[PDB]
Amino acid sequence: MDVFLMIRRHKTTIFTDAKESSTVFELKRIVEGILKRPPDEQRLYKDKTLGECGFTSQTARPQAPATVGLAFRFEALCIEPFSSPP
Amino acid sequence: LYTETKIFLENHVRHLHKRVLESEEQVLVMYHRYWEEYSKGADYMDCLYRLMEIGELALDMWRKLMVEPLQAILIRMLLREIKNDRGGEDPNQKVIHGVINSFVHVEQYKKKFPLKFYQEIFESPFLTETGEYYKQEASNLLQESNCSQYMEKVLGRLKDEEIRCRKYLHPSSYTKVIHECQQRMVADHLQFLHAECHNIIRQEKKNDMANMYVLLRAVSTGLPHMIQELQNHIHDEGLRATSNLTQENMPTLFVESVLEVHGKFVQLINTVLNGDQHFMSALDKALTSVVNYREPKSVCKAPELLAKYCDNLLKKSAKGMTENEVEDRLTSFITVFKYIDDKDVFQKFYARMLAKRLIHGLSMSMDSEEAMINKLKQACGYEFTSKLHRMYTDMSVSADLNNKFNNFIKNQDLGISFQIYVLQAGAWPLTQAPSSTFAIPQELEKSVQMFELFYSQHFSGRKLTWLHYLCTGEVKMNYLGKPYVAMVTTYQMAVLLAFNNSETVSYKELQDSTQMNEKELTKTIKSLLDVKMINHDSEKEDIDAESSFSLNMNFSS
Amino acid sequence: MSLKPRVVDFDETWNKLLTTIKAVVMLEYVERATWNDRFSDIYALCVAYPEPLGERLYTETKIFLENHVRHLHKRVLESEEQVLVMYHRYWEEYSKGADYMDCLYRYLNTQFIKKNKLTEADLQYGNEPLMEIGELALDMWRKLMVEPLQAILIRMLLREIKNDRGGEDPNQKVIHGVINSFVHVEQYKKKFPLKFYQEIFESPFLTETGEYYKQEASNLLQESNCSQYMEKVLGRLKDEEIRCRKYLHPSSYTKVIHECQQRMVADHLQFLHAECHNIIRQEKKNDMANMYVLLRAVSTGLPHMIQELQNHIHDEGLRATSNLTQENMPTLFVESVLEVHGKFVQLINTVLNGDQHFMSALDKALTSVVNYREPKSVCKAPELLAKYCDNLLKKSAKGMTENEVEDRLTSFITVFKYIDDKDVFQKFYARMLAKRLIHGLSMSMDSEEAMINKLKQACGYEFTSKLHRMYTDMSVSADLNNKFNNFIKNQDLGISFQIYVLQAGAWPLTQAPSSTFAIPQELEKSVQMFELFYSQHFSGRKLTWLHYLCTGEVKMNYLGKPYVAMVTTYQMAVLLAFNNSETVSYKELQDSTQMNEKELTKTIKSLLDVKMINHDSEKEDIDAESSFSLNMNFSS
Amino acid sequence: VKKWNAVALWAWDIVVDNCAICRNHIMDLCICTVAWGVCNHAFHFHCISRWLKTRQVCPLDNREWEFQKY
Amino acid sequence: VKKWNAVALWAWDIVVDNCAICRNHIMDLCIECQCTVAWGVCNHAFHFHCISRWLKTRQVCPLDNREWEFQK
Amino acid sequence: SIANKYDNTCLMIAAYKGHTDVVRYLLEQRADPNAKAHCGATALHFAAEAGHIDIVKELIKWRAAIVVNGHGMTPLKVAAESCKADVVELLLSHADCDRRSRIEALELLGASFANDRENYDIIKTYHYLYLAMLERFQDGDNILEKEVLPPIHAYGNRTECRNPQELESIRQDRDALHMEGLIVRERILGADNIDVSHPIIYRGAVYADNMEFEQCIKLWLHALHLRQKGNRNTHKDLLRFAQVFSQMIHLNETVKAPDIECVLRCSVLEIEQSMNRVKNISDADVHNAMDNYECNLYTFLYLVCISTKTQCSEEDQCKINKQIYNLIHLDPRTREGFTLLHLAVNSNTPVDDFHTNDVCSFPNALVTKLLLDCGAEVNAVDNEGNSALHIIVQYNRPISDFLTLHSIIISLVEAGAHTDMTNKQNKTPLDKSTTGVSEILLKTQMKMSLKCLAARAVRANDINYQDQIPRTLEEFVGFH
Amino acid sequence: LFKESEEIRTPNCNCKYCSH
Amino acid sequence: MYVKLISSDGHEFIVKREHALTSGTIKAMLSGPETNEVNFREIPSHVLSKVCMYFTYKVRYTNSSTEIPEFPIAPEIALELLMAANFLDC
Ligand SMILES: [Zn+2]
Ligand SMILES: [Zn+2]
Ligand SMILES: [Zn+2]
Ligand SMILES: [Zn+2]
Ligand SMILES: [Zn+2]
Ligand SMILES: [Zn+2]
Ligand SMILES: [Zn+2]
Repeated sequence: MDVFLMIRRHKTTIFTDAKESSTVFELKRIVEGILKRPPDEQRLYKDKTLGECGFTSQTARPQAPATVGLAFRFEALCIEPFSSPP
Repeated sequence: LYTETKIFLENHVRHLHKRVLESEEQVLVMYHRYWEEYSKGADYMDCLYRLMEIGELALDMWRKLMVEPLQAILIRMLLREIKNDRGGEDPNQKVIHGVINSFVHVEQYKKKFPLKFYQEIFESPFLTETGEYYKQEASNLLQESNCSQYMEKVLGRLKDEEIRCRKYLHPSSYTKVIHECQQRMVADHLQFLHAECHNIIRQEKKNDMANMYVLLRAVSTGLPHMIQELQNHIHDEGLRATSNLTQENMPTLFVESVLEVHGKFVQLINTVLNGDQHFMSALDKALTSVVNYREPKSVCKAPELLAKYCDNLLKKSAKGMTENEVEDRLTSFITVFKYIDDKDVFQKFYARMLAKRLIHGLSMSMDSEEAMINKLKQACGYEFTSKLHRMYTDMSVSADLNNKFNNFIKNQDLGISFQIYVLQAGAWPLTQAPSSTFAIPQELEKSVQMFELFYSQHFSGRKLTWLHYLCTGEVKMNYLGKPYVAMVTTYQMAVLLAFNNSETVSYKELQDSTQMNEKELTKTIKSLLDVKMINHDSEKEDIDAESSFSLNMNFSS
Repeated sequence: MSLKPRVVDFDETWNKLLTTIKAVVMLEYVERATWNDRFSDIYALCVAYPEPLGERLYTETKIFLENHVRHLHKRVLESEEQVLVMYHRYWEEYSKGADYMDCLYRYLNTQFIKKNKLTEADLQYGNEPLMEIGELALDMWRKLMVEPLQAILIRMLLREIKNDRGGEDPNQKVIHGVINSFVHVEQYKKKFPLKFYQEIFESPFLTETGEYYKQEASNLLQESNCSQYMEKVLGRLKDEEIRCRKYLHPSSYTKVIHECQQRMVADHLQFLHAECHNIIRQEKKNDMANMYVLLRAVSTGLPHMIQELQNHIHDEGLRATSNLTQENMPTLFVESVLEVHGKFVQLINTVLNGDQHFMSALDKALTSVVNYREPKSVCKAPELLAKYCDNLLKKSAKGMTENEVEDRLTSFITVFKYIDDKDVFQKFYARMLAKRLIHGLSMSMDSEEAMINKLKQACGYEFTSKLHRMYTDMSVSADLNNKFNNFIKNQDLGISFQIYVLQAGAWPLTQAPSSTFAIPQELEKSVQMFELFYSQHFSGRKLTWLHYLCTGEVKMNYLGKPYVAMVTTYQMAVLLAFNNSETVSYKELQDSTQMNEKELTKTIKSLLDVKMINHDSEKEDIDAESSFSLNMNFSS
Repeated sequence: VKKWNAVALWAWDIVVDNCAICRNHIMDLCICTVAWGVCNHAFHFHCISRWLKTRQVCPLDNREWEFQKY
Repeated sequence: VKKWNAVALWAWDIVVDNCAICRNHIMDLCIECQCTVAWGVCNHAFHFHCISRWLKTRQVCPLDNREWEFQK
Repeated sequence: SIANKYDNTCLMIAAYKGHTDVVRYLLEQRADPNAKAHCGATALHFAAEAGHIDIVKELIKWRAAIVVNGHGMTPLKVAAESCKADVVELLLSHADCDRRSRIEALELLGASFANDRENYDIIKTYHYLYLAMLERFQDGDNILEKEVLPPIHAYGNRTECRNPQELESIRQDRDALHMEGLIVRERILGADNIDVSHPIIYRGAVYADNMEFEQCIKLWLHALHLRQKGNRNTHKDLLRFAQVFSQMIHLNETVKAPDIECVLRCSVLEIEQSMNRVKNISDADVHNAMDNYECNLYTFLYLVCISTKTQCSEEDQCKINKQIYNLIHLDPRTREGFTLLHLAVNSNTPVDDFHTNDVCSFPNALVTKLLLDCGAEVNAVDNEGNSALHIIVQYNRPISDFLTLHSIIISLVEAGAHTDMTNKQNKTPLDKSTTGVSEILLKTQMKMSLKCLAARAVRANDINYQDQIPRTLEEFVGFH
Repeated sequence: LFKESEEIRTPNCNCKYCSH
Repeated sequence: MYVKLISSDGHEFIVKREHALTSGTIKAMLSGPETNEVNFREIPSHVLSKVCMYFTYKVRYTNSSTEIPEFPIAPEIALELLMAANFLDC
């Protein structure tokens, strides 16, 4: 019912929260608002409702947000993984 | 010669009438100028000609052949100029006033109808059109404005048309103009601000009442409405001041509650309302109802607390407030004392409470007590405090009688100082008349003998009463290791007599000393047991003649 | 990272910090990357792994700040006529410098400075101690710049203010800033934050305040008139209360205004009480407003002014009632005293703001007016208030409407409160209620009830216990008289008696004679009729039957035309013995009258006054022998 | 013949009977016209005079005795 | 025996001799008993039996001329 | 003659009881009755103390000698102090005597009966003081004046009488005969290391019975000093000293002056210091002194109990607060931990002698508050590893004194109590607390940080802390 | 009702003033 | 109304203003002499991930009656489990 959302595109990473009832189109709009891009150049891509994708408040947590995934152009994903722990 | 002069006057009037009709839209100025010429010539020539006077006939001719024929035109001119002046346009004031004075002068000689022609030619249509203009203007203002600005503009206009009338109008018609404008302005809208007033009075905004009251006083029919409305308002506030008071400190706050409300509300009437009496009377009615209602469930508690309230000043109190400030609160207390519902209810309270004052010497100063007595007298007559005065004289005399007893002592032992108080039952209300008989102890047995000789030589046809139960005295118990002083009653002291000789005493003996019934003496010994000076030899609560009691050798007091 | 580095030579890394902090505390443009690197380096130092390095930093920064302050002071001093102007700018810079410096490094402020400190306990109970950076950087601006220039700056600032008593003001904000800096220097202290500002600024200011206005007041008073001086003073206090709002800390207005008061007015007060006599006497209005406002600051001002005002009323009270119209003793009196109390009420609310004290003065003022007047012996004043209440309630042609009389009784109460001995008033009022209503009604029943209603609430609730039932007593009169008529139905000259049922000890008629005139002769049927009806309805109570002094109308039948004239029980019965015989001997009446001769012949003498009989014996005194004859010519 | 007015003073029967100081008829009998004062106490006039010449104070409340009206 | 103060009332007896109801001394018993004594809030004193008799005959005070009452 | 450690020989203790039959054999056995004790007493001196005329008969038969002991008192004055007039009569009848001690003894003999606890006699007070005074004025040539002593607030500014006229005029006032006697004893026995405390306690106790609390306090105040000159423990005198205030303060007679309490506490300041200094003197022997030391510690609380109830201007507390911090900085160390803050909050069981009442209550709210108002160390830890909040949660009857239990926690979270602390075996404040309602208030006052319990994860792993952490942070590992 | 200190004399040190 | 955190590893996390204003030292840098700029040069990226998560935790689950869920800390912590708040005053 509430899922914390993680934006991974190359270096950048963006944090916030949204409701499952929201649609992909609204999240597209939020991304455009925060990054100043047109919707066509935006392409949302996980690895009417955010729950129609397979997400739940049980998997996603304020402290343990379920790993999600996104990308940007129509170039494929290029995500640098975090550093290895010592 | 007079008739021939009239003929030539007709001739010149005809000439001037032709000259006037020749004038195109210039009729007013030239006619006025020829009017002054005519008037001055008439003055000269009537001074020459000093059946009726030539001057009056000349004035009548002047009026008949110009004023009457040209009356429609001149009236239209006047109404147009008046409408212009209402619109801010400035006409020739000199011409207008001069023509008005011409109307005044033409019919001035005739004792009958001095301005009636003057009124009918101009005043009636003028008033009609002016009333119509105020009707239209007031409708326009009410359509697109609120009450306050409308009233302020009405006042400003009232002054402006007053100025204009003083510029032109005769002194007689100011009242008529004011009446007609008043009828036009308010006669149709004085019933809307009567409901709004309830919010205005609730708003408690100082300027709001003042802005409304300036003209609400002028209108008559509305005046009763606010008076009740204001009376209801303060009555609503008064009951609000009743609720927040607590029961524990009720006597002190009750005085403060009315004072805190009375003080702040009176100045409101003086400032905004010019301190009219009618509003003050309404306050008293509601406040009396506030006083009439009693927050404590006990009836007449407000008079009941009042005696205790006054007793605080009356009783010797640690940290005494300034006697000057005391006089101030006492004079303030008089203001409340009017609102009392029943004085005799308070009088009963005051008398009973006053009893303890000379019992225990609660009053710090005897003169302060006297001040109230004089203050009360000025309020409600002599008979209201007849006993309250004879009683005071009774105690002051006792000082000399004790000295006369001291003189009698010179005229003359228990070894113990004996004190005497002499009173009067009619002055001093003690309904408790003891029916039982008490045997006097040995020590007072001496005191009785000398008093009779003392009393006989000084007083005749008299009698004195001995109430022993009310007598109180402190007694120090000697046999205690640490001496202790405790106040005990005389009836106890009679019972206390048999404890010194024998520690354990049966109940039967003490009745012989008291010579009064054991059932009431049972409460006496029971009262002694609770003090625990003696410890009962029987654990039972009930006390009979058989039961004995053991003296407590180690009792501490 | 962020671990312990093995070695860091502060002798090497200190130079970057010394390069950047000097720039920072002078408000030049700094660079962000250097800004973060400086935090990095400070954390790196604050924990040096071989030996923690805490105090060297402290010492170096102290010395650096001290040198900077002195270097500023040297340029500050050698500048004439601009010393405070430049002081302003330098202070305004260094202030913000201090806060930015504190906000730069905090880790030292909170992990090595705090843990070794001195509590306020030992401070109260008691080597220079350790202390936080910001307040050190601020405090060092005391022991170097303020003390050596203290005298110069105080003198210059006082010169500026002294010139500012003139209309123009050289400058508005600079002096405000230099004054306000004194307070803010001592931001952190345990107690008495204002002690410095009070110690080094207040005293010269207050002492200089007095003399300027002392001299100005002298100059004004020596060549000014009382009203002129009174007007002049009010402006200057407002001027100074405006002035203090600029150049001072707000919490010192009170002492300044207070000193102005005690040096402007209170020391010239001997002059103000000198003219307080006249200004009241000419009844002038304007000076009241000024005189009242000015005194209340000093305590002793009011008492003399009140006592003077009161003595003015006492004259106007009596002179308004010097002489009275004999025709209108009740009317003229109440009308005069009523208005004087009216007019002086408006004055108090108009000008003196309705002080509670003044309204007390009026009450004692009039109690010397109404409660007594010197002539006409004593007690003449309180009695006549009845007569005004009598005729106002007597049947008056063109009688005032019920509304206006009602208000008339409401206005009557105000005069009532002043009369002292109300006891005599009751006795005079009761006698009236007797003779009014029995002889002839005067006003409607409700109106007569209205007066009783006010008195009941007015004073002494239930000393009007007497007379209260009287209104009810006549009310029930005819009502039961109907019940008497019912018995009359079951069982004469058309005569019915009033019921006279009313309490003893009230309604005072008294006048009990011994003779009692015996009984009427013409008829006795009347008496028994009452008793029979009365006995069954009333039992266990007495019978009074005061048959004398009982009014009754008579229809005499000796003339052709009977006439209506008042006749009393004693008199009319004597007339009845005259019906049969024109000439009657004296002794015959005494057999019938059974009453004292003086009053018998006094009633007969009453006959002679009306000339209704002719005495046969010439001498006016009548004995038993003397006879008398009927008056045939008499008509009524 | 047109109208009479009959007046008197009505009260209880046994509350007041005679003079308190001297139990005699209220008129011309004492062990005497009715006397009145400020305190308004009535006793036999001979008794009034004798008491006054013994004690000028009121017999009931020891107040001043002035002959008010009767 | 350390200290004693005397309080005394001064009055007379010649003023009142008998009950207004029982026609016998108020202190003494009522005519029926020769008892009990009652008091009203107007401080009028009569025998309780006298008061009860008068009240059952009439609910009027002998002196105050109102509804007779009991203070205690 | 072989004696004990205190040099009391066999025949020294024979005459102590008074059985002359044994002593009669001993002296006839050529035994010396003049052997000196540890102070220096002799059988005659014991006979002077004992006052048995029977034993002295054998002593005079065997020519016993006069010896002054270490206290500096003659046996002739000992009989005067022993209140044995008959033995005085015999020794005044003795062939060899010195008149110097006779006057000195008789003046003290007169002061002996006046100040006597049980055998007090005012007749012997005047009779023997007058006889001694006449011995001074027995000769006009030599005029002996009883030297006056400096006026004292304890003595009420009285000087020693010098003439019979003064003595004759003061026969009327019993206390004046009482009051003069103390000066005689003080003047004479001041040089001697001999106490005069017993008379002053008798005077105060009677004054305690006579409501003369003003005099008894001042009289004992000098008696406090009298104990000090003799280097004698005042704690027993202090033990009764506190109990005196314990009654009348409860009775609310007068609580006017706390500045005197400053003098009282300043007096016990060095006493506790000396008590602490005594602890420094001996280590094993102070085992029982610990309780007396604890008693002095208890008096502190009871003094605070009085200090809490009494109120005055802040300057008096400023005088009071100064020496408090001295106690604070001085070691409050107690066995099994339990410093004063520990002992102030817990059930303060060692209370008695009217202190087991409302004056000294176990929950004591304000006293714990005022201890923090003094500024003691909040985070002190017992050897058990217990904290300040480790004890307050361990409180029975939470409903009783509910406001007090709430009130203490209000201040304790302030001034730096570490919210959750574990020492030795794991003891979270939740764990130590056993009452749910109390734990609720603990939950209300929590404040969430990061490391304050995040570090606790490392104990679950327990990697090497040392040489991997800054210097100051190493304790946060230790705390958790 | 008011108690008194014991002041028990030590048998070994028989002198009153010297107490332990 | 947005702030950016940069690390030594090149990554750039962005969150809202208040979540950053939780700490003290962060406001210290932001108070020093449009999108603002902050640079931590001496820290890896793992700890910044965790610190952002804690910001979310504190802002959400403050002072709520419902039981607060636990935080799944990792095994390999060592230094940050102390220094995290000893340098970022958190
Ligand atoms: Zn007679
Ligand atoms: Zn009589
Ligand atoms: Zn009388
Ligand atoms: Zn009776
Ligand atoms: Zn009876
Ligand atoms: Zn009655
Ligand atoms: Zn922690």
